[PDB]
Amino acid sequence: SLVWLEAMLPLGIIGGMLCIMGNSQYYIHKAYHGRPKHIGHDEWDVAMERRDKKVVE
Amino acid sequence: AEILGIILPLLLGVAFLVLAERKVMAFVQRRKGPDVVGSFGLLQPLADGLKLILKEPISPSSANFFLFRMAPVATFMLSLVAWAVVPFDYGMVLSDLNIGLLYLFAISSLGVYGIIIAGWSSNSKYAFLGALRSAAQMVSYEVSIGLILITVLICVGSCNLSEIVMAQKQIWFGIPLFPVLVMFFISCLAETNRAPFDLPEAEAELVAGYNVEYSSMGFALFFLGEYANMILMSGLCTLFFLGGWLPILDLPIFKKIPGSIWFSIKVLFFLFLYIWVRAAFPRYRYDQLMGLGWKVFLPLSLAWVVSVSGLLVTFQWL
Amino acid sequence: ILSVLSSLALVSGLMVVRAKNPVHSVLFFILVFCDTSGLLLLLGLDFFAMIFLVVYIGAIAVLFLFVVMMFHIQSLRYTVYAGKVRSWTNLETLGNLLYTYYFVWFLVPSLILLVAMIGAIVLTMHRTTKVKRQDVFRRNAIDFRRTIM
Amino acid sequence: MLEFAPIFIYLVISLLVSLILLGVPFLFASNSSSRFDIRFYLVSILFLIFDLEVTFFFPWAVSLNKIDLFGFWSMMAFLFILTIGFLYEWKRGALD
Amino acid sequence: GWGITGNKGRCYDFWMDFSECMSHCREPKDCTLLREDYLECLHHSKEFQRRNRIYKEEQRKLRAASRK
Amino acid sequence: LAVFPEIFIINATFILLIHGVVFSTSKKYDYPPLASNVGWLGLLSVLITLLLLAAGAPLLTIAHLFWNNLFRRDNFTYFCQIFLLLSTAGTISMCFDFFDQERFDAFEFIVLILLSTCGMLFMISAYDLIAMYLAIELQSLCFYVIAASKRKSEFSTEAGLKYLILGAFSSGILLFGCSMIYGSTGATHFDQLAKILTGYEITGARSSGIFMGILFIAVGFLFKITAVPFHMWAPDIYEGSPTPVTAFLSIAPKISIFANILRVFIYGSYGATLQQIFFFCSIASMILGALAAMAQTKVKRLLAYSSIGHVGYICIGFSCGTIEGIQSLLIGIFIYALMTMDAFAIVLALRQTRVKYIADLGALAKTNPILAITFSITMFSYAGIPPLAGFCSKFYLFFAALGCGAYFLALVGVVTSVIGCFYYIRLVKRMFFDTPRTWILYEPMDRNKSLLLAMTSFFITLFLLYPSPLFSVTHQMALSL
Amino acid sequence: NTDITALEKAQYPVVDRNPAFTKVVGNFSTLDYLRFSTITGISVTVGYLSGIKPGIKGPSMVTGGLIGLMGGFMYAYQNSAGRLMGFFPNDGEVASYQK
Amino acid sequence: PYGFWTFERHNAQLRWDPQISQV
Amino acid sequence: DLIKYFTFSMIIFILGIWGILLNRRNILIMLMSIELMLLAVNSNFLVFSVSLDDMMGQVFALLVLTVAAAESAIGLAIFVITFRV
Amino acid sequence: ALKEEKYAARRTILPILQAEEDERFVSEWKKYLEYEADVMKDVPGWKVGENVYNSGRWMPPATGELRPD
Amino acid sequence: MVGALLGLGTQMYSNALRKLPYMRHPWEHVVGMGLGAVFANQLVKWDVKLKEDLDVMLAKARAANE
Amino acid sequence: TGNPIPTSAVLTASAKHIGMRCMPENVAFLKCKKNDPNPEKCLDKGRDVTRCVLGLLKDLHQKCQKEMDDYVGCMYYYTNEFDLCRKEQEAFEKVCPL
Ligand SMILES: CCCCCCCCCCCCCCCCCC(=O)OC[C@H](COP(=O)([O-])OCC(O)COP(=O)([O-])OC[C@@H](COC(=O)CCCCCCCCCCCCCCCCC)OC(=O)CCCCCCCCCCCCCCCCC)OC(=O)CCCCCCCCCCCCCCCCC
Repeated sequence: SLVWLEAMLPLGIIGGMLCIMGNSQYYIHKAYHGRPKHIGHDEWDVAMERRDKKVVE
Repeated sequence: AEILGIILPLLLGVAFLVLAERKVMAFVQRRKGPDVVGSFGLLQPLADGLKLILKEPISPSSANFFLFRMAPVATFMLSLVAWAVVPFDYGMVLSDLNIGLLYLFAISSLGVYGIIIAGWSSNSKYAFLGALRSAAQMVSYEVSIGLILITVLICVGSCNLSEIVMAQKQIWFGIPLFPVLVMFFISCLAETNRAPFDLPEAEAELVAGYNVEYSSMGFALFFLGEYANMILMSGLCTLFFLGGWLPILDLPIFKKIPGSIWFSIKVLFFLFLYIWVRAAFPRYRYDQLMGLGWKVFLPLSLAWVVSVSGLLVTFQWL
Repeated sequence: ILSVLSSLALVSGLMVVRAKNPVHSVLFFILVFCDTSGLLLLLGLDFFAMIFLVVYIGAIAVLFLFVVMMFHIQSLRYTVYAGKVRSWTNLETLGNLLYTYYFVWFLVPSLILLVAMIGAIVLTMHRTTKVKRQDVFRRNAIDFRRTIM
Repeated sequence: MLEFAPIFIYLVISLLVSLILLGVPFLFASNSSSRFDIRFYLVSILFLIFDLEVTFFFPWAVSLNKIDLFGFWSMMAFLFILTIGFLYEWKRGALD
Repeated sequence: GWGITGNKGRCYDFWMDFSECMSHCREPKDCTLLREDYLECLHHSKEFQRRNRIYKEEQRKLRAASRK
Repeated sequence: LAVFPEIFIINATFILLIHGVVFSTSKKYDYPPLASNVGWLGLLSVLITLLLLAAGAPLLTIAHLFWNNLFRRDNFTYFCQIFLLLSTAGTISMCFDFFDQERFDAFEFIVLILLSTCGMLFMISAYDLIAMYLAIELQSLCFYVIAASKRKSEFSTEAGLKYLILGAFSSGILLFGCSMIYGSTGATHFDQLAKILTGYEITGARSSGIFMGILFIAVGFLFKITAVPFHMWAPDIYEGSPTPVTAFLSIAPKISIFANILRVFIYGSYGATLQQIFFFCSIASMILGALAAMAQTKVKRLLAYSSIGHVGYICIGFSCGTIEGIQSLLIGIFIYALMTMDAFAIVLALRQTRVKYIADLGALAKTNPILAITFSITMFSYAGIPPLAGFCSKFYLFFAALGCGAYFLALVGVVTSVIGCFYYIRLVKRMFFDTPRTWILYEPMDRNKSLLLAMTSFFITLFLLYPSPLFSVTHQMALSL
Repeated sequence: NTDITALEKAQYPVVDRNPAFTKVVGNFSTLDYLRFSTITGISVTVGYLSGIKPGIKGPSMVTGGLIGLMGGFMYAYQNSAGRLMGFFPNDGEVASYQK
Repeated sequence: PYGFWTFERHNAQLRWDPQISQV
Repeated sequence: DLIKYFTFSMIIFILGIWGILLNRRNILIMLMSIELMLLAVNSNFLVFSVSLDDMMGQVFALLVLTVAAAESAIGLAIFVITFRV
Repeated sequence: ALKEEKYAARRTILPILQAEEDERFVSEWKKYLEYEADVMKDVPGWKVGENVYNSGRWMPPATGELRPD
Repeated sequence: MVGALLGLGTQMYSNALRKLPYMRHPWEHVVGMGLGAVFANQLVKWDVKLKEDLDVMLAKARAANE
Repeated sequence: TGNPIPTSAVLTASAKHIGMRCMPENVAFLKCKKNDPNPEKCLDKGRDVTRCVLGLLKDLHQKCQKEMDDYVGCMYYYTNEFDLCRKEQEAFEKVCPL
């Protein structure tokens, strides 16, 4: 029986909202910056980003 | 900014969670839930909303507007700002804090303020003592959630939530520490009120237990807050213990493995578990409840920090 | 501009010592702690910011709010790329010390938290348990049955 | 710290969102349609103590490969003192 | 003698130099050069006073050239 | 090893705390009052420690793991710690009456005294600003608790509350001193802070951070030992709180904080620059002791001001950094502690009275005349009457002040001690030769106070006949610093 | 790191610097076993006599015995260690010269 | 009382070190 | 800039001691100022640990956190007991 | 093992980054010295140009508290 | 030694302070004080030995005449 | 990316090769720095390490220049995060330099 699907549908359109919570703030940040977000972004990476934007002149 | 892309979909998530709870908890009771308003009650949340918005106040009372007209705003802003650090997929956290977990702990410690203030501004002795009892409960199952997170933290390297969900590539912490998931769920049930643990939320004592000046906006914002706090505290039982956005890793040909879809599936499982466990179990009375957070989920949480610390120190698994 | 906004903490600290309405006192107390945590964030001490939040404005000023509500009163830098290859989060570089090298200054705050538990118990049990809920302690063989008042 | 600016603006944008959620009902719908419970101080002080001890758990949790078997035992001594305090509170009966 | 991110602190080296001196020198002076070195690391008082004198003389010259 | 005095008194406190809590909350034993049973085992956990501590005299310095990190034990810490446990032994012993007669089922007062004694054992051996502060606050927190213990009479509650305020504010001052010193030096360990503060000469060399730091540390301490310009509540603290907790926070924190001062102010920072505030504090403390003692009535508050004045008479031994001065200060702590344990043992023998002044103290020459003899002996000892021990304390202190060239300090000391001698001679006369004044009768004291009063009365009178052991002990402690 | 190097150390001839537990306790002289035995007795007695008043004679005796075991054992350990190490009289060097 | 270096030189190599772990 | 982050903490501490001196009448403000000055020395330790680049400051700041918190616990519990029933 | 791989890569590229930073900082230091000797004019100012060591050791010049945070 | 006489006094003085008469077997436990006096004199000797050691250490210190 | 500009991506991408080769220059630079941290005193060893490493890059960008371009495309896309594309890491290493 597929009767539970009617009750699954609100959980779907609440799951289709966390997918949007996750991908919106990803493809919005993937737009402002040409690259995805870096999670383990320690100070080594901010220093290398500084010197990198200073290397491309 | 892109905070809209995490608050608006979360607002829709809460609005549709009121319907998901009514509908699932109804299906449990052998009855279709909201089913006439929308095609399948899908518009029922919008109907509840647009009704609460169009309801004339009982008394205007816009004078007292700085005391308790911003306290529901505070509760809701906290329930919504604890969503920043929650990562939905690799590099989809809004702000990867290297101390993310402790920040969630602090957000809870401020939700305590939210409850206490929004209960004190209600000049009702019964309602204020109810809000104080609810705050003491939410804060007594916070030492147990604290120690449960110390367990899942010992297993992981750092508090970075993206790391805690990246530290489960080998196995979800739900499989070895299943007894802990049961304690985090039974605490997240009790930290939030929506649970077998909701005597302050006994159907009547809840409405007369948060404020005196409703105006509808207060009623909706508390319930929108409780349902976001619930989506959050279910989005934690799925980062820490279940694999945050990790598949089972069988790498199917049918499945292209989207991340946020897996995080969504798991948080749906835990939301459905919230509902199912609200339907099938009696309330705990707040006098056995507080005697379950201290005498049951604190000893069984302390033991777990010593067990998952020991078994990981002896054999160098750290 | 948020650097100099410690003036908010500065004025809110002047409020708590110059306020007769206790609700304003505790509110500006919480404000002082929030701005002090903002400061501790600007310094990069992330762990201490969250610890200020938790153990101050989720516990201590919670206590104080309780005491108000009830019991009313009436260019040229040279970044050295060594030591950045492995950035130690503040928790890791507090745990590398507090639990192994200076561990007795950590077992003594253990005793201070234990003394705080014993103190909150012996003080605010308020004769509500075995402290006096033992019994009224009235015995029969030691009574004279009021025949002679 | 660098990643704290998104939540720094999050607080303010969520303030805006909640203010709009507040003003929406206000605009529509025009003219026509116990002396003291000290156990709440005991529970509160006890949460204070246990959250202090969780604060002490956090660095020991995240740095446990560094402190090989000595930081672990020092934390277990701290935790045995926690447990003695908690057993004195359980027996005395503050958990009720 | 630790550091906020490990890595020998900033001047645990200067303190080791000032301690090895105070170890095998019989007087508090003749080991005071190292002490001033170490306090210079700590508070940067010498460096900051020199930078401020530089900027102060520059500013005085600039104001004397501007207002005259 | 090297923490076996601490490892034990921490395990023993837990064994007592669990043993006490399980029984007091027991239906089978009819919820018995576990005081005087967790006691007795309490004061034995002290004596077994005092036996664990005195025996392992070379073993206390058995590791380096503790040295440059946590705490450094040496001969000074060893001898001063054998004294704290001995002075904690007297203080628990005198309370045994206060547990049975006075209705106290609260045993954890004992386990809190034991935890405070561990905090003080870690104060004496504290050798780092962080350890000094942590142990200071452990003992101060146990004492705030056990001074706010009596919840029936509101007089003890507000006294304990102002004690908590005064102690927390004193600790805040002390901690700001620790902050300024650390922030201006980058080193908290006394072994490290010593190397920096050689040739600091604040009044000659511009160092404002370290100066304000040492000043705030000295102010916090002089708050803790309740010296004159910062006592500020100490009379009400000793008067309002119960008598045995007064006997505790009045003699043991003095010993411990004074040993801690000898550590930080004679090794961590050695200069004539800081001891000026202690010189001023000594002057005004002897002044205030003499005058306020002349002014007071309540025997508890009279002992409060007498203890403030005697703490003053101590600091003149610190007002000069010569070995003779430090040894005079140590002699002064032992003869002030044993005499204060005696005075408080006497005040505890008179449980029958309520808060009552020297007039109600009268008639003791008639009722229990041997107790009146002992009380006159103790009060004379405070005054410094030659044939007693307090005279030896004050006299060696004044001789150290003279040998240190502080002739004016010796002068103010002698005039204040002569004022005190007159006042206490007049008190003894008024108690003995006249003033019957209402004849309040007392239940007899128990053996525990009896032996402590008797042995201490013997120590005070038969001291000059053998001062070699104590003088050797204190001179060795001064050399060790 | 740690090291058992001591201040005022080796005043008597060391037998085994830094003795391992299960050896320093297997070195208990018939005096140590007589110190660990008298302390446990004086602690059981003060633990029984103390508890006759509140009716807890048995369990207070047991907890006094626990305190005595801990204390007297740590004292016997202090003695046998300062003996094995160079801190105490240490006449038990025959145990090394013979074995 | 110069009891610091005897521990510093003793444990400097393990952690809290600028450049030794690098090469 | 260290002076800006220290003298501000220094005068927060001065505010605490000032409120101590004035409010000898009201005790809840007394405890407020106690925790104030135990922050202005705590934030002081953190600032001086970032400046000196030394970790002893933060260790001591954490221990002062979990000691001033127990102090506030016992303080407020004593204050609640002081307002007897 | 992944973190050790990442740290090995970082330590391996560390000398090149540090050489680039050495060249850049020494150029900025040369220009700062040629600015000092120019703002001081060398007769009234610091009769020794750099003289920053203050003992036998070099340190990066000076800054605020924590920029990388 | 004199410790025996002192103990009988400490015990008798104790009896005089509790109001009890001067009688019992604790006057035979004052022999323990005789042991105590012998130990105290023994500790005086040991103590002056250690103090002479610390004093020759000090004489070695303090510039050693330079 | 482009000419062998020692960007962040192209450096953390070739760090395996910069480890196998140019190890003497790196260890010499590190030996200097651990000897004395003044930047001038081994400006020459800095030129030496930078010389051999720019040479190593110009080498890697000759043979397998398309492979050494997809991998740096990775390392710029995912900021120097290795696990995010092991496919490009292998294809680049397998074709020419192991
Ligand atoms: C020139 C002739 C020379 C002849 C040779 C002399 C040879 C030696 C002579 C005797 C030496 C000492 C004997 C043992 C100590 C006696 C203690 C005492 O006086 O107890 C008073 C005590 C007063 O209270 P109570 O009547 O027991 O009732 C309890 C109250 O209800 C209490 O109030 P509550 O109801 O609230 O209960 C609380 C409880 C609370 O109780 C406690 O917390 C008690 C804790 C006290 C501290 C530890 C005491 C036990 C261990 C002592 C130390 C042993 C190591 C060596 C000595 C170390 C330094 C003292 O209070 C108690 O009273 C508990 C029991 C009190 C007695 C505790 C001590 C006795 C048991 C252990 C015996 C140790 C013997 C030491 C030997 C000394 C010499 C080496 O009464 C008795 O015990 C009477 C019966 C016992 C004595 C029998 C007769 C004497 C036997 C030997 C005579 C041999 C000499 C003959 C001479 C002839 C010419 C004159």
